[PDB]
Amino acid sequence: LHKEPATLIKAIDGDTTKLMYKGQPMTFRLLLVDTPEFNEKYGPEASAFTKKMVENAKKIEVEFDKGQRTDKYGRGLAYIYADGKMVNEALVRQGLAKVAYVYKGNNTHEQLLRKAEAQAKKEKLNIWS
Ligand SMILES: Cc1cn([C@H]2C[C@H](OP(=O)(O)O)[C@@H](COP(=O)(O)O)O2)c(=O)[nH]c1=O
Ligand SMILES: [Ca+2]
Repeated sequence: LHKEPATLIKAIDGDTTKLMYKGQPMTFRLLLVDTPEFNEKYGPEASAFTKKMVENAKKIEVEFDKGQRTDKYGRGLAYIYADGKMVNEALVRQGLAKVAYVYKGNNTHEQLLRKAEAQAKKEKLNIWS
């Protein structure tokens, strides 16, 4: 897997963001995670977490997996990095997301994220409190 550049266009919520990728606007859905919707508990905290992480990064990168790159709604499916740090993993580690939507072929970082979730659960963080 490799990292490609992109720039923030607009925050959306805990697990979606609007980025410019190869010069085109595109909504990205974070692979392998599920944040609560804004209207649910920890939803606002998830949204703020991602918003802040992505907007403070001076460099955003997009990392596609091996499988599908677009979902059925036209969203890009990727791991997103903020100055070298993976947002997908950071959400889980803080208990602001659950590992989820694990499909074969787009699951490279699965174990890495389950490791993060196991530690978040261990600490009773946010969703696991
Ligand atoms: C994360 C992810 C979601 N999806 C689809 C499955 C879900 O379908 P349904 O809409 O039929 O429930 C939806 C969940 O995303 P959200 O959590 O953004 O709603 O997005 C994929 O197809 N692949 C993925 O990798
Ligand atoms: Ca969600």
